[PDB]
Amino acid sequence: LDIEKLKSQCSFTTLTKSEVYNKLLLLSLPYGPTFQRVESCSIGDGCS
Amino acid sequence: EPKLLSPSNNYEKDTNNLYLNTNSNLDFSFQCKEKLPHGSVEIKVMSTGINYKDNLFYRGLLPQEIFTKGDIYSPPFGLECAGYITRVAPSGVTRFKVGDQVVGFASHSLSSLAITHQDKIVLKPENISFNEAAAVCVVYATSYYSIFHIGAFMADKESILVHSATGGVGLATLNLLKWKRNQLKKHGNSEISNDASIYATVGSKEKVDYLQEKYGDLITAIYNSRDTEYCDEIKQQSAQGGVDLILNTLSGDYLSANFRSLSQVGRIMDLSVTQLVENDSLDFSNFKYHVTYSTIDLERATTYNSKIVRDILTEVFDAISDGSLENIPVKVFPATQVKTAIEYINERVHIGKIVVDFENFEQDILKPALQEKENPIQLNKVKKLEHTCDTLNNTILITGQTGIAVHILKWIISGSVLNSNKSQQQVTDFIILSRSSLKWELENLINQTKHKYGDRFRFHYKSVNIADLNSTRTAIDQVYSSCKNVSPIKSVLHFATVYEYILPEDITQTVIDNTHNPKAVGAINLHNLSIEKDWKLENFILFSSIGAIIGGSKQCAYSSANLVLDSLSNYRKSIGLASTSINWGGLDAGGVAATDKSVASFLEGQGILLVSLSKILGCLDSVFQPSNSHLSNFMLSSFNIDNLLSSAPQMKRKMGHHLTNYKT
Amino acid sequence: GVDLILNTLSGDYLSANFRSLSQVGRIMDLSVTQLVENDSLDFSNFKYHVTYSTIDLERATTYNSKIVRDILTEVFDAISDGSLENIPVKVFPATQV
Amino acid sequence: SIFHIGAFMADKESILVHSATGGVGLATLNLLKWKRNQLKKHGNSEIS
Amino acid sequence: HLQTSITPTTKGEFKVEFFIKDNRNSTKWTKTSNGRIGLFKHNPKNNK
Amino acid sequence: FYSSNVPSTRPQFIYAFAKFDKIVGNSTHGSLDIMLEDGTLLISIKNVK
Repeated sequence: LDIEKLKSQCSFTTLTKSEVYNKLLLLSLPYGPTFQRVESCSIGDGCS
Repeated sequence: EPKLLSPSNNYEKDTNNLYLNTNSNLDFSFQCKEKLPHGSVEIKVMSTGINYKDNLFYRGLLPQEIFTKGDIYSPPFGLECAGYITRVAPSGVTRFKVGDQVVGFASHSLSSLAITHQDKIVLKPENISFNEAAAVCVVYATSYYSIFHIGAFMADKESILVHSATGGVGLATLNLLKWKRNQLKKHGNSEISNDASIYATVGSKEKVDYLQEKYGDLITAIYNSRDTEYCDEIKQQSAQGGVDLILNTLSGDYLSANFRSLSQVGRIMDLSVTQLVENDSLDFSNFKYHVTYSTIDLERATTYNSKIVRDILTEVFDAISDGSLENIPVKVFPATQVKTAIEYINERVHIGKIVVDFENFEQDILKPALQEKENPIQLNKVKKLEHTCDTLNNTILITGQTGIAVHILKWIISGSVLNSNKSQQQVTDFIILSRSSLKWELENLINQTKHKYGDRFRFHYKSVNIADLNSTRTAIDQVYSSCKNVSPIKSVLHFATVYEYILPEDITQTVIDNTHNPKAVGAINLHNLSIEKDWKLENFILFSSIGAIIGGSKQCAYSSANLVLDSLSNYRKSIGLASTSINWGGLDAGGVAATDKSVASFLEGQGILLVSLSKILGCLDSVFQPSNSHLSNFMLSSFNIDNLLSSAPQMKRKMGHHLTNYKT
Repeated sequence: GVDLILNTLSGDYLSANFRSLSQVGRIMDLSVTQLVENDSLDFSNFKYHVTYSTIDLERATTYNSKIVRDILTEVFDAISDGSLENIPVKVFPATQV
Repeated sequence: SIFHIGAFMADKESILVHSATGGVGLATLNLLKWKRNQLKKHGNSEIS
Repeated sequence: HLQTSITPTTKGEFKVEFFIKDNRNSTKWTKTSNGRIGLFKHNPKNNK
Repeated sequence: FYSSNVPSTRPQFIYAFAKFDKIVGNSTHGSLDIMLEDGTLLISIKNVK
């Protein structure tokens, strides 16, 4: 699968680890460090 | 004071724009007239049938994946419609004109109005009652589909076993078979060989009696549906060692006997939900010879074949005229017995399709509600389909960039894009100032609106500390220096807020400064800016909290700053250039109270409860009206006054009258 | 998806054929992997409107010579003007059985 | 197996024939072509 | 070592498959018989 | 699971891409595909409820 065109597709913004996991905590999904893996999450228009 | 904030244009009070509808308890609430999709027709319901699915919805016995209109909380009660045509689609409809009498499929048709595409309704012939019309569509349609189309059934050379014949579908099936046999008889094809028989099963002795006395010649034999030896018995009686088609309605167990009760050319039609239990299987062993196992659920007739409905209706009243065909027993119910009928279908001691009638709807239901919701203290709950930011025409400014801000901006933009039916109320430019550098949420909102609406809006986020009027003025003048198309600033909202927990032993001057420079000093500097720039601000909103009213816990400076916001808003109210400050509580979504539930439990220990975003946006919509701008600053929260007074001594006299129970 | 499949492959491909159906899909089988008993499908594939029918030539051997009559008459009629054919007929002598 | 069991319609539906080069498959394709032409000639030329 | 397995299949229905081996040593079973049964109460009013 | 694409050496990072589909009731349908650094496809899930 073409990485570059999907990166262009899903590049509304960019999120570090802490922001993503706080947002997930908003979904009542606490997580320990051992399950903290997402590093950088660039969101799009429903395509991430 | 519930009637304090006067209603806004987003209300819906035009009685013509209204139409009743059944809620989850079949009581009638109000909705707005819908925006007609292309090729869709709106029908005034005179008669509506009832199915098993309606009873199931009454108790919410299905998962959400089967709902097509609404969900479990707003089920699509009703499935047929029979009434006059009110409004055609703006384009794409030629089969209908406003006023015609039509019958057919329409989701959630237990209301006075029903919108549906034209490919689901046909011209109801004008010599049959609407009561029959609402009791003819689903049953005869499903029968004619699952028999004469999928099976390619032949009413002269094959035999059919219809399970639970006394069900509406079963009776429609038997009537269809009788009509088809007579039709073949008249056209020189009178040969109906005895290898073409009709067996039917029912659940009780009374049903046996009714079928025996009505269709005596047509039915060959009848067996109980609660037992399975009918499987063996059919092969015993049959000269061909089985039947050639089954209209299965029973659940689970009986399927594996139905398979065995088939001749070598057997076929099966299912009307059940026992298939949806995943990882649960039939077996290939049943599939040795020619078999055809087809599941049925009414969506093909809702997309492809109104022709079946047209033909069954025309030939049904034609064949009733001379008389060899009937219409299943139509039991009528008044518009007020909707709950009664919905419970009544469960009894199964009836026979035929249950239909409600809506010719008394106007007097027995509608006008009482008309005379009731006119209640002035009743803040009408009817929501229109759009927002309209009346006070926001040219430009707005936002302090702070995270949390509650983004939901408000989303709502404002969604309202503004629909507000394009006026020549001036087109929001042109948002200006965002935040002490911190750009955050992910605001940027996400910015680029979402960009990608969605083009260059219709333009955001100018200049990050700069707000504690110096000079720096803020520089930021604004640089905004007007970046693009020469920025409209004059019309409004400003103070959402900026820093959170600091400070116990009453470490309160240093720096704590007060760090709390008040973003809230109070910032508000005063913005007020001075509006003073200098000659800003006729219809919307100068300050976001205070309940700390300034009842007092917070080890958060002195925040509460004090909120009280400064209150005093400043009152001062602006007195000297002209009106404003408004609101002392909210916690936030149910988008905050620390929304991310950690321990602080939520602590705060609910004081009686305060978090307010849903819907009420928050309602209050913002109300205050965004020029009529309400003259009202004083007010506090908006949901309090448990009992616990609140048990925790707060001073408020016993100030808010003691808010109790509902006075403890003795 | 598609609206009908004339399955001829064996076993495995059936479970993908089921997924390759639109909501009004149907399937016709010409195979004998069906006869292996206690080996089964799942009702999961039967969520929406589907029709799984097995075929073996005994109905036409009892009921419908009409299909044969119509296909023959219209096949040589439509070959006459020419928009229809007859599949490549490879002939063999009686000695090459 | 096409025009009777499925009640196929050569103008509104799509069909996937496995192993077309088999005799049954080629008969199927020839049948579909003939049916399409027959519908075309009788004022039902609409084959979406 | 003969072992019968009972698999829940549908409402009432069940699947039965057998295996054998040599006890102290064999990890290899080979299915010998299988079938399906159904737990449906019969109708004893056609009897005797 | 395209195991024929699993590499012989552990990469420091693996990519992912998830396209939201729709919400019915209180249930959300998404889709998720896990990809290697240079685009090699590893796992493809076409429906998550």
